[PDB]
Amino acid sequence: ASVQLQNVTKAWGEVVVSKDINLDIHEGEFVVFVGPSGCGKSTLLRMIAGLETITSGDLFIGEKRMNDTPPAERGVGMVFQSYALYPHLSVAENMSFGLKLAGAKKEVINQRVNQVAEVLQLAHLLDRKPKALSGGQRQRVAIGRTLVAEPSVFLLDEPLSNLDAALRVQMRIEISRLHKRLGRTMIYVTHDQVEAMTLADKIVVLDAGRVAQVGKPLELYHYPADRFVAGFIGSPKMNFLPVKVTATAIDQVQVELPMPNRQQVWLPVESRDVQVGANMSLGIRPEHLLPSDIADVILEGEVQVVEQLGNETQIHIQIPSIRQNLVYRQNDVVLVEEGATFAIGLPPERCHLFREDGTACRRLHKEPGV
Amino acid sequence: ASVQLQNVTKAWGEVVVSKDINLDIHEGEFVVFVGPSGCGKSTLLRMIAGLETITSGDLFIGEKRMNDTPPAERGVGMVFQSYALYPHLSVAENMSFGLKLAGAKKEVINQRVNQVAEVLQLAHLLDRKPKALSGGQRQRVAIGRTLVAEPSVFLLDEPLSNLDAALRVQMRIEISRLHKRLGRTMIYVTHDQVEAMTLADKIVVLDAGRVAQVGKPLELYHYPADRFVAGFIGSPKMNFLPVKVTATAIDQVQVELPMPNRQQVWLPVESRDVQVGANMSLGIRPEHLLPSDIADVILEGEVQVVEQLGNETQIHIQIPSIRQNLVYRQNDVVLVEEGATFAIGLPPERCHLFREDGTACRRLHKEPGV
Amino acid sequence: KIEEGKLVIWINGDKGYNGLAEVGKKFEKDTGIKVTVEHPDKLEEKFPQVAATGDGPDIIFWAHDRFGCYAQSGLLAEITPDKAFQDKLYPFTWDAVRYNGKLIAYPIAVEALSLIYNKDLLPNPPKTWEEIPALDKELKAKGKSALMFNLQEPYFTWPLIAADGGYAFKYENGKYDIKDVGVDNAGAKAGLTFLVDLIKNKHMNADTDYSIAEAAFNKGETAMTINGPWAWSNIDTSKVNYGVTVLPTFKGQPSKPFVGVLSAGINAASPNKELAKEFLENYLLTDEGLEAVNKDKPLGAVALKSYEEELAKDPRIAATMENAQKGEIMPNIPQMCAFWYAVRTAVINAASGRQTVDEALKDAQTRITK
Amino acid sequence: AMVQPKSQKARLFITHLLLLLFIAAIMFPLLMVVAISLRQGNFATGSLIPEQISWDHWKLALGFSVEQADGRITPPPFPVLLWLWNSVKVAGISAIGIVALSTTCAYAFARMRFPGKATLLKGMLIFQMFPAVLSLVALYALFDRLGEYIPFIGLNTHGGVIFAYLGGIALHVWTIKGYFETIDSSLEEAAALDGATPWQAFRLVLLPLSVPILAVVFILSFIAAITEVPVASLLLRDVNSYTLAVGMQQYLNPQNYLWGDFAAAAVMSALPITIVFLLAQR
Amino acid sequence: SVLGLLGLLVGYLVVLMYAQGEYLFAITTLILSSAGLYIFANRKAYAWRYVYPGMAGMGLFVLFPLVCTIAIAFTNYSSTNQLTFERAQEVLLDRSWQAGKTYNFGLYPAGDEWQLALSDGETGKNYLSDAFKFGGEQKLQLKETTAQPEGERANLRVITQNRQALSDITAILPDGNKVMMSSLRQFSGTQPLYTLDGDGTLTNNQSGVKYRPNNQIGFYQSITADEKLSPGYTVTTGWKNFTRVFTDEGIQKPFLAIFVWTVVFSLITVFLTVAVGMVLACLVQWEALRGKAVYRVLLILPYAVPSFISILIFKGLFNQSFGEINMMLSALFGVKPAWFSDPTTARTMLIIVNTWLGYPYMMILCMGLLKAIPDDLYEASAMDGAGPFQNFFKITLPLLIKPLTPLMIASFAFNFNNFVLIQLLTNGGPDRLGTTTPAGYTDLLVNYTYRIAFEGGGGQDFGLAAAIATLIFLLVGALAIVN
Ligand SMILES: CCCCCC/C=C\CCCCCCCCCC(=O)O[C@H](COC(=O)CCCCCCCCCCCCCCC)COP(=O)(O)OC[C@@H](O)CO
Ligand SMILES: OC[C@H]1O[C@H](O[C@H]2[C@H](O)[C@@H](O)[C@@H](O)O[C@@H]2CO)[C@H](O)[C@@H](O)[C@@H]1O
Ligand SMILES: OC[C@H]1O[C@H](O[C@H]2[C@H](O)[C@@H](O)[C@@H](O)O[C@@H]2CO)[C@H](O)[C@@H](O)[C@@H]1O
Repeated sequence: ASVQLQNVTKAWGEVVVSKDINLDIHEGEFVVFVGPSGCGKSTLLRMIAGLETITSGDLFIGEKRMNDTPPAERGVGMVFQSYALYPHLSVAENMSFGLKLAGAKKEVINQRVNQVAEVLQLAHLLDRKPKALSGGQRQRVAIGRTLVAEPSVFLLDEPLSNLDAALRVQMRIEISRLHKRLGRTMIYVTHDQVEAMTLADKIVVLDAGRVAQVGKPLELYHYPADRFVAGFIGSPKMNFLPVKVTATAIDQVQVELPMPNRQQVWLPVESRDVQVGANMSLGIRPEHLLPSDIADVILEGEVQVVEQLGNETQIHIQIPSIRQNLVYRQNDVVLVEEGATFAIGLPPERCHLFREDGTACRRLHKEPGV
Repeated sequence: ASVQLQNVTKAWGEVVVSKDINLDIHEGEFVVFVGPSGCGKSTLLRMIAGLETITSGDLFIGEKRMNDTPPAERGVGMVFQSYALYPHLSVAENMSFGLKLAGAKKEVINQRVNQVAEVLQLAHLLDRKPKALSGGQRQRVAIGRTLVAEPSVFLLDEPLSNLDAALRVQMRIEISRLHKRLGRTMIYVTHDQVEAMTLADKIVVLDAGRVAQVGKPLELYHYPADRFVAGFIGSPKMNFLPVKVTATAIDQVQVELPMPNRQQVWLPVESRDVQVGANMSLGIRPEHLLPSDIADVILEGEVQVVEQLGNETQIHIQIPSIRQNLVYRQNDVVLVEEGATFAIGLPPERCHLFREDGTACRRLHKEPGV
Repeated sequence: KIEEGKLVIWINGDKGYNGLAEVGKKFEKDTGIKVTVEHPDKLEEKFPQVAATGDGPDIIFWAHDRFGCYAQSGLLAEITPDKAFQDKLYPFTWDAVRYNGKLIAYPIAVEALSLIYNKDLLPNPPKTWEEIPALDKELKAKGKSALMFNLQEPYFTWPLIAADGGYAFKYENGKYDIKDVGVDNAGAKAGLTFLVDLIKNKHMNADTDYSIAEAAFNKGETAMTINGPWAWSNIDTSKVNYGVTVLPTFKGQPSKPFVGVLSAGINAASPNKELAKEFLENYLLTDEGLEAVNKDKPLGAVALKSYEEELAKDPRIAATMENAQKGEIMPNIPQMCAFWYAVRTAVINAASGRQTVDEALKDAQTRITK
Repeated sequence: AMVQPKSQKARLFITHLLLLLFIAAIMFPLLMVVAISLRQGNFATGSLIPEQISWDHWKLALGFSVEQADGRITPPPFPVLLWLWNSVKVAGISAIGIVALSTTCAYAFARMRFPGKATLLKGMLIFQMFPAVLSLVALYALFDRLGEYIPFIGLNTHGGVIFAYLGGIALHVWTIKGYFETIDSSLEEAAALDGATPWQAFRLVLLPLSVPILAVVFILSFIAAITEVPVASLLLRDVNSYTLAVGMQQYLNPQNYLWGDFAAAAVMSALPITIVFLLAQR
Repeated sequence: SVLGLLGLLVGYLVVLMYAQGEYLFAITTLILSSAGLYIFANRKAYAWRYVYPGMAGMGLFVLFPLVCTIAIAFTNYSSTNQLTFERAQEVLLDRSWQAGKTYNFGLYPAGDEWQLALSDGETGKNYLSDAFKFGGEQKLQLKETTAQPEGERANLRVITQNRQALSDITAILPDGNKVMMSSLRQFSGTQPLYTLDGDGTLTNNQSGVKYRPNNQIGFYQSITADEKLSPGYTVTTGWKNFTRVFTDEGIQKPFLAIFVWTVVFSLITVFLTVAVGMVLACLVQWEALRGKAVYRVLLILPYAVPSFISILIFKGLFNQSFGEINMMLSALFGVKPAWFSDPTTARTMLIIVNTWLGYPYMMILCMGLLKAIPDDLYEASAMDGAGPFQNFFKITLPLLIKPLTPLMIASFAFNFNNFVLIQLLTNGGPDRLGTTTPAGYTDLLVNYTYRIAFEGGGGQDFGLAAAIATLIFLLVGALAIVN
């Protein structure tokens, strides 16, 4: 029920694809592993599942060590990336398979199946074969199968990753309502920061087999640990500006803009272990950017792209002195042409800062939600 | 380089998927075909490509009938859904395969491959084979093939369909930057409505084989022609409410909500061809709702789900009168507990209205960008 | 089609084919014409088939009995030996190669079975058949056995059968009465019964073939065996102290083996009839020729009278002609080849135990007459 | 590397034994021959394991005459090597021909639309169920006329036999057709848009992606011809043109049972296919 | 282009078919050729270009010998009655009889020219020719002489080299009759046995009898103003062969008896060959196993050994009283089973062998077919707690039979006509008693029909065998038009 890892390490001979990493997951917590493809998300899930041996470290599920325990006896259950349905078996048989073997109970099965078929709308597909169903339905058969088994820990390997974008959105919600309807531990693997932010109680961001940061979604959004976490969470990517540190106070820090107009501004952030002349990256999210007539920190350039989204408007701007189109994000509709000059405001309080290595400086700007 | 369709119809023996559809696409126009899975999006593209016969109708590309012309002779180029990268051939060979056969130019090929691989950043991989590349690189290649082919009309069949979220977004930019740079006609197939809004100059919405609506993304968003288009565009889905027409006026229409609190609101909308007592749906996007304090038409209930997205906050509310959790969407952050009571304002101006047949009552309120 | 310009000879694998080939080189050194000797399996059946189509060897080697069926089928060419040649051989050997008054083959040697015993083991070979079981018990309890010989072929078991009054076709002063057959009479039955009797009392194995019998004697495992001259060549190599003597008698009646006259016919469809005649008359049927063949494997008592007297001294050939006189010459009529099939089966089946003596023989009886 | 339960070995160890026992039971016959080919004497019976080795049988199998201290030099009875080369000829050439014919046909069935394509192949399979063994008479007749017109493919010719084997492709056509209908349609469609003619596709695109299935067909067809007996020994009359399958039977005349000489050549005859299976490790 | 050049052989060889008779092989060579030209010419038939070269093979080497073998059933084609009528007379005229004496000849060169001489042993007198030149049929007149010819007699090798022109020289004595070459040292008066005039009537030149072609039995026969010439020619016999199959008691009795054995034999084979093949394929590619690569090449060795030789080495091992199998089989157990005498024990043998022969094929098949199963099914299985036996029966097996069917139904037909195995191992095994035709207990339908045709001693009716063969095929063709 309560899964926890201690210095878990997986290596294929010499190549270490997962440095000694620890994760503290609590009873019923909704946990999501995010990161780029191959970053080990599935490895970790499969290691918890027991589908992959743990080379080094210790693994506890229900507070007992599981390293050497067969997968079927870990009180766990998994939804596979490919649904992993039995082609030759009907939906009913596909779902009941689990307990169908060893412990055959005719009358008990019919129940559990119908019960989960009710909450997932699969009662009219119980006779059908995983070939006569749609990716959406086949995806519900996968979840249903593990729901019937009633495992203590749920393991899901990118369940929505292969569905229409519209169904995906809809299925995110259905999951959350399945989560609190059961209140059991769920481990959710995905590459979509949207899926992490919206489902996860606790989020585990992985960077090439290494944990970058752990915590609540809203915590990871405002206060990232390093440049990667920052650059991975959020609809449009966070803007990174090459800056040079100039002044150093205990309260805050100051950096220099790469423009011909060498402007300077103080940033309410950590000032421990910082030096003047260090080339750093300035972090600011498009949504937090302001209109020009408000803030006194002006940034003017040329509009390259105009993405009208209806609910909002996204604008990419070529700032003279940075080969990175500065991106702006506002509400409703912004009547602006492609190529016409445009200026925005830079809020110093809403800024992040990263060292040479990429490690972020603890933001001293209190944010709502933490 | 100016594809267009007249009374085009595809059939499968007796099944009539698409009824005579008309499409006029101008030069260098970025067109996107959007709809759910298995609606026809792909077939159209594949019929324009000639990979699929036309049962009835006329297809013109550059003002000449193309129905019976072999695919290779259409001035058309395709980026396949599976990339269709010849596994047994190198990257360089994959992109230049077309002009390697049927007249070769050793010296020439070198340049065209290199130039296209310079812009797509496939330089260090030319000598590699499809089975070694990442799924992302394997897309850029599938493109290059057509960029090396440099055809008058481009065809893309869900090109961003299998990339990661993060990558899918990053690519949309590379796509638009590539469009205006080449300025050639581009037909584009996707199920993701976001891609339609960002990329397209003209959108074609497909419903179970039929053409639902054609127009600019911002036109489609503000003025959907039916429930379908309305309920297919925008980040989250539009809220639909079962209302009853109580009174009609040249300038606007009045309807009654299904709640024990049977409020009635005047909506600024086409009265033409609407009767009293008629059952209709109220369209209202979650981004358009208001905090109770501002508006007067208030809807209130218990919060079922709260999605902390970071850049926004999405809230699903159980209104005691409609078994569909109204969805709400605001900016920054909104500190709300799930299960807490909540109220929002329904602004008559930003409301859509659809008849029994689901056709939209032309909105009389003027929106910005149309 | 048979190739002109060379001689292809076919001779049974158990004859001295290699010796005969050296008679070939002689012919080639003298005429320049290459002689090919082959020893194809189941030759008595293989020849008829190939000859009918105009194929096969130039020269065919078998016992006289088969040459009657062949000549009738028109597969043989009427040989043309002048007076001078005919008188070089014994006149009765010419009688075996005479069909309807016409000479159909050149006689070579006289073949007849005898009892071969091991001196070192059995200094006193039996004169009767009844004293064999008694002798078997003695030798068996000495770690050896009594008499092993080919049971599969009727040629080897016919002696015992025809002993007490068995006969193929009754000869009525002049011609062979192809109706009067004595394979069913009391003499034939009581005789074959005895062979079965030895099998019943574990004195023999129904499945003992030529290859086993030969190995048994030539390795000193059995005390006695039954075989023609051709067999001595190997016993010579084995360095087994053996003796060739009279066949034991059954019920006072002496074994009556059929006498074979190894002969040579000219294929009716050979463009080499002139060279074939010269080879046989002036090369094979000479002192040296026959010696060369004899010095490979014993021909027996040759028909060439000049080399007969030279070889008459040999006690083995003395006993061979002794058993020949006791038995009767093999008939040549086209029913003789049909005679052997029926007997071959009758024995094997009676020996195996499928049928009793009478049932097995009464079958062969009516298969001949038909 | 999934974690395995119940001491695993219980079945893993108990399997190595079963497989180990199995190879022994099926290897036995083959080890018997090797033994017979090293046992002196040509007898049908002999001690299971030779008392002392004897190279004689292998000598005259390679074509060497052998001088026994008894009856002088006895030359090799049969050109085993020749026949060995003959078997590899008729089979090799035969197989390539068969793959060429059936991979072209399958390609047309699986892609090109032409009425009756389903009822053709169905008839093809059925007509192939008839035993070639019950034809020899009509077969002999065919290569008798066909022979004098086009010589190098009549009776007594290797080509004769080869062409006789080119008949059976029904089964292969199906398998190769079935294999094609498995490949991604896009790879071909994309090729079509690239301007490739159907053949250009067949060769440049489809075939290279099919190597494996062609290899299996080849091997299957190779082993087939190697062991084919009825037809081969019908058409081939010259000993010097016999294939292994024909000539290997001349060894076992009852009255001239060359069991040892035969055994040595037998081991040798298991060389061709083995080579193929070994080179088939690609 | 190449149309004209290969279109040149169209007519070149085609009209040569019409000439010299051969109407049997005259229509088919032109018809099956004129389609290839028609197809490969224009481009409206691009599809048939890939199917022509294939079906051409089917037609000639598979379909033809079948159609032909069927027309064989409508005739008495047999060992006795075998050749065509035109060859039968050609053979009968090619023979001859000696009507004179024997003369020893000699060749003596006279300049570039040569000279022949004979010698009469009865009269002592010698006869000699005039200087002639080798080449072509020529008659020579011999004059009596007392003197020796000038020039050394030619040795065998020289006369052997001129045997050609020497056989065409038909020398003749002044008083004696004509005399030609009979050996390398002798001339004799050889003359054709029969002569053929205007009508197809053959007349003997020794006994002076007249013979006529009896197309009622396909032989040459004589009538009074009876003998039967026995080279024999094939002639048509309507439905005579078919009617005998439906008539004869001795043919029908075992016919439906072996029909059982054949269908059973190939069923048990297919069932055992799959069973083993599959089980092994699983074990061998099982992840947790060690030396897969070695195990693999070992369990395949039987397939790398040509069938016939394996059957043969077995045939010996399975000897009843001797042969290494029953040696060891009487060591532990006290039995020596009769693998060749007892119908059943023989039948048991066949299968023990055939299984040894067929398993690798099914294993290789399953090995490749086994990879069509996505690993994650077994991973999902192992989650629900599935053991090896549970996997095999609930996942592996029922997931392999579907793709396996077409191959095992095909493997049924292969083993249905497994001629080589039977003929070699047992050749029908133990004998069936009371049969008007040859029949064993382990004969297959192909074997039984082959027996009737080619097995010497016991009727060799190619017509009857062709009939039964045709009878079977069209019935199995009806079976496959319903199954
Ligand atoms: C006549 C038939 C007999 C054949 C004789 C073969 C001779 C060799 C002796 C072998 C005897 C079997 C001993 C079994 C020992 C267990 C070994 C083991 O434990 O190994 C198992 C291998 O599977 C496996 O063969 C599972 C084990 C298979 C058991 C099947 C037993 C009955 C099969 C007969 C039915 C045939 C089907 C009929 C076809 C119509 C473990 O596999 P798993 O990890 O669960 O699966 C995962 C992977 O397979 C998937 O990637
Ligand atoms: O056994 C039937 C067989 O008998 C004779 O064959 C003998 C042959 O005479 C011997 O020279 C030697 O080859 O053994 C043979 C039997 O194994 C007859 O000559 C033959 O016609 C008949 O079929
Ligand atoms: O199953 C018995 C049979 O197996 C093999 O025969 C194969 C043949 O080689 C293939 O070409 C194909 O037709 O499948 C056959 C089996 O179904 C062995 O070659 C053969 O010895 C054995 O009888």
